Amino acid sequence: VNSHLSELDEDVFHHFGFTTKSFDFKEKFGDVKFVCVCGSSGRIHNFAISMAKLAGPVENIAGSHARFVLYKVDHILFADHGMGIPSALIMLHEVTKLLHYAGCKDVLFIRLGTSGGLGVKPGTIVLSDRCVNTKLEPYNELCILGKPVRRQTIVDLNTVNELKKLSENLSLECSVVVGGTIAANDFYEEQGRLDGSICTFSKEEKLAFLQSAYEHGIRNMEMEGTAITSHCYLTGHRAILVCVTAVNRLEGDQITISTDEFTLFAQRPGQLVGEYLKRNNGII
Amino acid sequence: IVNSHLSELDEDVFHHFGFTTKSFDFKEKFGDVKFVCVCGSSGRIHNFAISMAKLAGVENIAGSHARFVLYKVDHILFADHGMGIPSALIMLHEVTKLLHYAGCKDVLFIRLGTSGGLGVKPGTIVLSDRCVNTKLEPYNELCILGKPVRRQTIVDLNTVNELKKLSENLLECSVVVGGTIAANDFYEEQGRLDGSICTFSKEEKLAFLQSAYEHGIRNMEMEGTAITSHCYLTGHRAILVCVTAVNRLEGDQITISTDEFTLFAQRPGQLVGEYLKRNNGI
Ligand SMILES: Cc1c[nH]c(=O)[nH]c1=O
Ligand SMILES: Cc1c[nH]c(=O)[nH]c1=O
Repeated sequence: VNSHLSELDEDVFHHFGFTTKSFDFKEKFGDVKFVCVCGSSGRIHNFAISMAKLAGPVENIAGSHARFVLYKVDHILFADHGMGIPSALIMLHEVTKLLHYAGCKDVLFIRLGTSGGLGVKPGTIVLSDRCVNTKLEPYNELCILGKPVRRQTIVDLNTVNELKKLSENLSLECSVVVGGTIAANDFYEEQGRLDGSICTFSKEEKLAFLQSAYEHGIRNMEMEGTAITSHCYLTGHRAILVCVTAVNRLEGDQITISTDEFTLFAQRPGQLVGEYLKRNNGII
Repeated sequence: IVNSHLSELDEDVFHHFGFTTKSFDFKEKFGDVKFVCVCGSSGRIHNFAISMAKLAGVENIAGSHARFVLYKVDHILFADHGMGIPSALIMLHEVTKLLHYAGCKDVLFIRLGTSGGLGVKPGTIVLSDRCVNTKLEPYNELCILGKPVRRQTIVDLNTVNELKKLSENLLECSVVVGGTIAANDFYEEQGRLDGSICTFSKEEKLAFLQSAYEHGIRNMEMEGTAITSHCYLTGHRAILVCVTAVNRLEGDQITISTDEFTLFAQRPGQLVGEYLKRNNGI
């Protein structure tokens, strides 16, 4: 626990647009044991109402001019985190502080994102069994006061296993695969795309990178994994990634699937996790 | 200077903007663009476009379910970039590809963001004369194909000088020209003690922020090094015009009200808007 939080009479959650004085956190959020997050505010809101209908209109808890949205259904908190580790870390710091003030222990963070697939069919759900950087290292890197810091990523494998076994008892119109996940600090160059505004490498060099990743167990590629699975473990919580793929990066770079098909693909992680939450006291 | 792989594509999908090269006639529709104004909020960047439009003589060009928004007022483009370098780089890659397809050359990018101030009053407009990382290095760091890559940051100092002179002829707040730190986190990397995790003392914190100030740093945000390194590499120009919402030499919390934050956040727009008016922006 950060000692300095006690010094504050009031703690302002700038990006969520509320403070500790806005409501009683223990009474408001104390029952929360699941936190579901994704890059889109619209999609996470769409997953939220889905859970609410299963449980029994979901209203935004966050402020009007806030950067992020915040929803609650029974023991589940819903929030968006934008794109990239820095933005995710903003969400992570303020949500985990929220859990602290609320008296929430051993909460499971679940990221429901989209990703580029490696050697898998588009629309495939990938359960990360590890989150690594572009060098396939199981760490998130930070620079604190100008000093280099590394924090190892820890995926909740027991929950991953339960999710995999659940998918076998379900009839989802897609595959559920357990495999590693690369987090990158860019959508184009760092992910080895050839169709960025800048490209300093060849197709051959690209495939050598992606193929090597695939043969190392990597099945998808996104932009927040290493932050989430490092931060939560360090704050006494658990984290998993449940991401659908929108393209097979071993074949292409472009997102060629239609807007409708993408929406349907993006809704697939919610199908699995939503059933998981229903069966694991996420909702009543 | 030009990524050759682009020509190999029959159609280019701007995934995060929700359109393609077959959506419009890029040379015809955007060929005139000489300005691109960006910030982290879609709501704010739209309002600034609305303010520019009324000043000129706004509808979203981006897709309905797209990550970013896109507006165009005369020779100016408007788009959001979310928060942080990776999010900015997504905006930067797809916008600069748009410009490439449109035949736009030597475009000035203008980031109108918010920031934490150093040694300056809250509400101060800081004109970046340099953008550096947390180690005060004028570079953006990337890991491309698992390999370390460094790209130097270059601010359009000529435009910066002109902006300062313009502000002197307009401005209740101060307009300061100083260095700007880009950080990959709002809390720990920015030396805040009020994050969920804190591994340093205030003595080490003060030493860090004070040693930044005396090095000419006046504010701190999260996208600078990305923008001022990417645009130069793509043959374009970039500046940062960011308001401060707190004096980090005094505290970490954003204690000002939402209304006051909104007023502060609209201040860069006020200065930039006039500049654009007097430099054939509208
Ligand atoms: C489809 C996709 C989503 N997010 C990523 O980071 N990469 C991708 O390829
Ligand atoms: C107010 C503020 C905005 N953006 C930042 O990156 N830091 C800050 O302190």
